[PDB]
Amino acid sequence: KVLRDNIQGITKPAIRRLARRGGVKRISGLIYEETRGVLKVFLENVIRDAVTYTEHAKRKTVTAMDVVYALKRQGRTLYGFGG
Amino acid sequence: RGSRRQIQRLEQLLALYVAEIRRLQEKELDLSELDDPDSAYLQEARLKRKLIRLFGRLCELKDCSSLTGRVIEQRIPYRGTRYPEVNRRIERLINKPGPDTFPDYGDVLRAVEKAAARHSLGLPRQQLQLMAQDAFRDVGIRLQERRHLDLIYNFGCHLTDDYRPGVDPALSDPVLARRLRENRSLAMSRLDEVISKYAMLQDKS
Amino acid sequence: PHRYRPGTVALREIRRYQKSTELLIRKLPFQRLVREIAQDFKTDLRFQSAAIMALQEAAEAFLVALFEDTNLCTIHAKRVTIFPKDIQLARRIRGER
Repeated sequence: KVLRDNIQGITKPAIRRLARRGGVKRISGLIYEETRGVLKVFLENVIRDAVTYTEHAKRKTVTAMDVVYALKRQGRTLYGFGG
Repeated sequence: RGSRRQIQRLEQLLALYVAEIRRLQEKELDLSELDDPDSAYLQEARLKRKLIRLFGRLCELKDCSSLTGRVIEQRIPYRGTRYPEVNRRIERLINKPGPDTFPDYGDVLRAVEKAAARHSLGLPRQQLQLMAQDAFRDVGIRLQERRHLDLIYNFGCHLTDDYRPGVDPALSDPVLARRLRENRSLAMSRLDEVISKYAMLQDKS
Repeated sequence: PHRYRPGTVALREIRRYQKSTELLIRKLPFQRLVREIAQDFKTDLRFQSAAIMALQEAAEAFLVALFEDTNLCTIHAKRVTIFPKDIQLARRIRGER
């Protein structure tokens, strides 16, 4: 009845360490898939904004500056950066 | 006091590593490169590790500590209870060095209990619990703040060092601003959606 | 105490390099995740390496803060295991938007 999911990519112990870095010592089975999912969604959000800036500048390369402008629009994570 | 010549040699090497790190930071990676174990991103990471090792060796040679002025090196005081021993144990708990220092309620409560039993303060269980809860709340605020500042004070590289929010292209192009506003509505929904999706899967199990 | 200040490199640079060594997600899977996402947008997108770094530093901070919030809302004499509903609830209590 219990099953082990496959993945390519982000390993269980990295996720355990991220949780631990937040003070969380014990996480359930769904927390792994959730953490990968949340990570992917956050990255999609940032990259969607970043590429909007890139296309506005008429470039094909997403620059670190594009990513900064995007990140500032994602709420508290980078709040206050640069001033 | 270390050898002046060797210090100068190692500092030259350090500057070389920095120049190469900057070069790699500016490389533009296509999709196949992002799939490559030897991409500029990975080379850069290896080189940073090499550089930090060399920096540590230079600290050794100059008889210095390994500190770099990180915000997380700043001590967070706690004097929130009426028992200086409890305050001591909590303050020690939250100032353990490194990037992983963040206790849970259990850690704080354990610190309060241990300080109480060690110094025979004779505090009853519910007083200890309330003390731990108030302490946990206070230190949680301070830890999150210290991490936030460490992040924003140490973010990016030379390519983002001239960033300032008043230069945001969106401020002078309403078409761009409109698109970003649309993006933001979508982003918030997507995040809610994933959080809620796994909550729902949990409530199906 | 005693602090080393290199003559050839500013400490702020050193600090950022050190921080980069502190990341927890292996960089190869990270860059591959960015690739997986980018593939959906445009086949011809390139990324500055420094942009990938900014993404990773920010993303790890974002995940960790989700866990910090959950932690701070979790008050029990006996340690429990964190489930999705705990993340969700904490996010509603002290999290974003």
